[PDB]
Amino acid sequence: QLVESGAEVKKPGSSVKVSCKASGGTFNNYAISWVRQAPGQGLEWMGGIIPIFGGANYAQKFQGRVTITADRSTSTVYMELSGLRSEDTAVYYCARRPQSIFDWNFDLWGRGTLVTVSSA
Amino acid sequence: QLVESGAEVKKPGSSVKVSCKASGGTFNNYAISWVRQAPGQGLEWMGGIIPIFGGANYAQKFQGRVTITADRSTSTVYMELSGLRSEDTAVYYCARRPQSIFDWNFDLWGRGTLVTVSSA
Amino acid sequence: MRCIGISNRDFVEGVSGGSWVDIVLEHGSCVTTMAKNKPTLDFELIKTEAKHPATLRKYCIEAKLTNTTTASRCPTQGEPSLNEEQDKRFVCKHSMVDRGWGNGCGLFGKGGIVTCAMFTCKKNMEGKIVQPENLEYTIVITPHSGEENAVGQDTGKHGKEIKVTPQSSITEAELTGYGTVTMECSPRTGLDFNEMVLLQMENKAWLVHRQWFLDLPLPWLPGADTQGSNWIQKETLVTFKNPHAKKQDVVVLGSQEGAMHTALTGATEIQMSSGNLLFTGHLKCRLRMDKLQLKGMSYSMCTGKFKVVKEIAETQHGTIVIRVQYEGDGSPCKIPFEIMDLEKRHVLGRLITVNPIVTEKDSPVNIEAEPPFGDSYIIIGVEPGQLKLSWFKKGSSIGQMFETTMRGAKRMAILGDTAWDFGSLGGVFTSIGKALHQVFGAIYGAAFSGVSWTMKILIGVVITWIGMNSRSTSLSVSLVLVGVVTLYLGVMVQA
Amino acid sequence: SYSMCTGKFKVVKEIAETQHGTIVIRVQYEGDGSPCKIPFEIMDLEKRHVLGRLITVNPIVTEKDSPVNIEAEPPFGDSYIIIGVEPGQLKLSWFKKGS
Amino acid sequence: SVLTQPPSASGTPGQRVTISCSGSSSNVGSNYVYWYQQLPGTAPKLLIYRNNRRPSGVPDRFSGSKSGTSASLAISGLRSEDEADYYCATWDDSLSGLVFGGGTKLTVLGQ
Amino acid sequence: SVLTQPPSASGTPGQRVTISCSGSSSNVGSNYVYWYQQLPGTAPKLLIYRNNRRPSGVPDRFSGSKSGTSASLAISGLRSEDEADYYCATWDDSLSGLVFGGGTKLTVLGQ
Amino acid sequence: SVALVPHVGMGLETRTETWMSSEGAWKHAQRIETWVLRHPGFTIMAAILAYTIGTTYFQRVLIFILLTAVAPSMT
Ligand SMILES: *[C@@H]1O[C@H](CO)[C@@H](O)[C@H](O)[C@H]1NC(C)=O
Repeated sequence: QLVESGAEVKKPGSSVKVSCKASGGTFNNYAISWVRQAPGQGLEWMGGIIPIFGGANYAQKFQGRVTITADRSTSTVYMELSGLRSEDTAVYYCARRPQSIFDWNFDLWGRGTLVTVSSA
Repeated sequence: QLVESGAEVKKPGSSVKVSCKASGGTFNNYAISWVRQAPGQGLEWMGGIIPIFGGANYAQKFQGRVTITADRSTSTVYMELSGLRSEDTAVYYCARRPQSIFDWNFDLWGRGTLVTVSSA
Repeated sequence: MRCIGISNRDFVEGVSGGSWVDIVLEHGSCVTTMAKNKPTLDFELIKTEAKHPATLRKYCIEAKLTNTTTASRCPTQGEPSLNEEQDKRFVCKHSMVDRGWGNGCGLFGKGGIVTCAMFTCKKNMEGKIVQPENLEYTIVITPHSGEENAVGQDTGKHGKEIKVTPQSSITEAELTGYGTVTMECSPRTGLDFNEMVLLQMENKAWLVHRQWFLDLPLPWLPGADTQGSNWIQKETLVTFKNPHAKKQDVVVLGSQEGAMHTALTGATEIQMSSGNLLFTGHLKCRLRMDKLQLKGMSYSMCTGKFKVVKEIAETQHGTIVIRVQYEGDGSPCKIPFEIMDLEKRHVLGRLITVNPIVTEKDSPVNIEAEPPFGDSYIIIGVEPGQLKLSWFKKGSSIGQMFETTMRGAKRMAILGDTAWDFGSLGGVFTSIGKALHQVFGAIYGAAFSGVSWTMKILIGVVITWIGMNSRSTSLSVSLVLVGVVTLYLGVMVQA
Repeated sequence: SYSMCTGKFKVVKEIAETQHGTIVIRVQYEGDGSPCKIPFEIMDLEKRHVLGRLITVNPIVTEKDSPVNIEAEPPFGDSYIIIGVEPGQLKLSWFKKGS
Repeated sequence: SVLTQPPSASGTPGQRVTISCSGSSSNVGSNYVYWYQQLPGTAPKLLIYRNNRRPSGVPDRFSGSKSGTSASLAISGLRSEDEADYYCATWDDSLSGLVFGGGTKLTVLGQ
Repeated sequence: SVLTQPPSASGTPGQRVTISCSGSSSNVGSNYVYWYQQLPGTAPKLLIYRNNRRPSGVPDRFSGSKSGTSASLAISGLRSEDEADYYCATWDDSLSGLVFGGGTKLTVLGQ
Repeated sequence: SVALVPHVGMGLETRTETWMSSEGAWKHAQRIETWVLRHPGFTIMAAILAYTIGTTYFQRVLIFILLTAVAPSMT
């Protein structure tokens, strides 16, 4: 029930915005967070958003390099990463959770979006 | 004591008005309902009216498509159907029932008007 | 953690002989009920659905004029005749235009003129009505335990939703482990839907007063029309112009949606898009605790280490919530919890989440307590690894008294006479106070209906001044009291 | 010379108020001993007082599925219509607006 | 929803046959149930009115049954006359209209 | 502060294997633990939440084991399809953000 | 206009926030203040008339306030 933006290609030192659509029911009743999977590597947590409240929180890895926002008019959540580089090459995921301080069960997972950072 | 209108053959997209002429006693003492039976299909209730009171009520399927009215001067009841289509083809009946809100015992019927939506 | 952190939360304490207590449930508020030997429960009116509406009237907000026509009569020869003037679908007006040989007439003077135009509706607002027996109040009853609330917001095992309708005066909720709760709510007296209209303009709806809705100066349809072309007062949505008395013209006034939004200032917005359900109003309920027992009282006690996983959090209501995790054996047990002084001689505060237990020992338990004003120590567990967490509550009992008095005054200003039913036991004083409130509120609502808060304040000032400058000492006191109450209501109104 | 119904009644038509201060309610009977008296009372919330009088004196059920519509005059305050006996008893709230 | 009714019915002359019409709490069991016999090329005829009360027209052999949430029409003795489409009509409080059943064509053996 | 998980695990059909995920008190043992399986080229799936609870639709062969400061996951009735990368997700109070384990690529001798 | 008859004093307001409560609470006061600023001449006349129809400084002030409030409201 969660639609994420299609495959994208970028370049070093660039900004990429990753968009995830919502179902409206999970927009004002749940929370959304972003997890990045590097090529052939493990999961990584970047940040999360509660769309109705909208005060995002970020992992220390990406604090200052990412900005997560939710479009309440279109029930969409956006992930923007700036200052890209080779390391930032990975697939990006968005999932929804109960929006409770203690609940982090990502029952619905976005199909993911591939962001490739390369000199050419 | 209840006489209906003659056969009518119509065309798609038109409107058809059916006449049911009741007697004086049935006009001032009983209600009249409109039931249409599609070709090779079961009975369906379109609506009804208390001719003396004249407030018409319709099946939820026919809101904005069926108009039922009474002519107290000629003691007649009319059913008008808008947006005639292929599925609107059926025989139409006017039945006499008491005006209580609990009893729908049709002890009188007309003879049915065949609203043939076709070309002959 | 829902009734905790609503900021509109009331603690009703104790039951009466009979094990029933009276509570008024509001949509934006919460009621947590505590009785001796009874589990604490959280009550919340979370939805009011009105079913099977009937359109009472249809109003025109945006119209358009077409098929404009005019007719003229030479002076002294009577009135012009327009065939369109026989069709009520056409708005028309008569006037006078000076005529003469130049204008193509005969004699000179003021010749009658009638202009007509086809009035058509582009946008309308529909007012709907519902019978009080078609209202359905959804009330969520969650036992005030530390159990993890649910897998997610969608489906929660902890909360128990009961639907209250006028058809049945008694509703029962099976709270697994606590017995059953009996809600006997009065849906006929929360909102009087015989005096209220459900007005939806364009993907927005309001709960409005019926007479106000019928007094609107707009074109309207009866609501039984089904034709949608015969509007009653089309002149309110058009303007006829004869500036120099030589030509008559008609124009349409423009969309009245912004004007209707302004006119709807004091109404409460509701949802009518899907289901016709609203989230304003109260519900007086009699809560019967006859068959509510505590949960897990056959468990012995926890002999093991408790660790605080979330620091003690002070709630908006003078209560603290502690999240603790169990590390010992005998997984299902009763958490040893107490609030004592430094020397642990006395118990200083009471537990809100009565009879706390750890079920799985992996799932933490949110314990809520009400510590005393000042320094208190939350003792958790037995001495082998006993937790002792200090706390300071920033307040005073006199401040709490004043705040409770202000909260009760506000509730009376909002619920009127129904405020005496809140947390009430069938006492004589409460009944007589409610009767006096009903009489006084009837008089006051007769004297102040249809006035704004500024008018209320001015009237209160005038009345209090008259009382101050009153020869009678009893009249002075009575008038000053009435003026003070009027000033309070004017300040606390329009919310 | 009939015994109380001791069965379950169902309200097939909600309480409708007339313009004479009384109310009329339509109840069906799903129980045994069809020709029985209908246990109809109009009490307060605690069922400690009888507040109204049913002006359909001695309502009885001639047939099981045949509906019977009782007319009663409730009090001007809040009142409750109790139809039936302990198993499946119907408690109907009602409010009368006058004085 | 609508009163579910058995599309196919079969019987033999001299045999008692009944038709079952099952409705909801608002279709049947809360309102009277009326049964109609509709022969081909003719208007429906009221068989039993109220809750299974025979109008004077229908012979005593005709009768109907009503239950908590379902109704039935009883035929005392059978003939080829009972070979027709059968409908159970009852006011629905939720549907706010007279809703018939699906229609039961009763087939009488003997051909 | 970082969840530690074995890089890979192996098993045979019908022979369950256990995957361990150890972290500090702040990381695990003080917060719920979530286990995900990530098949190649597909988004991670939620196996268990609240340290032992399987979301509806998850086969009962999966068990959620939690300890004082470490957690373990086991797959009863091992099959060829269970081969995947397994991650343990748990918010850690320190670092104030959700943390993932290194992942475990379970190996099944299907060829 | 329909906007000249707001749904203000109907006695239906709950604890829930109404449609334009906060915005429209002080709109009347703002309108009166701006009108009195733009039309001082009528304010002096109203003060003089109130003082003439006096017999009490309470009556003077009440009449002055009522005149100043009605003048813009009357249109
Ligand atoms: C209004 O004018 C249009 C213009 O063609 C015409 O078609 C229509 O019939 C007119 N309506 C009436 C009621 O005369």
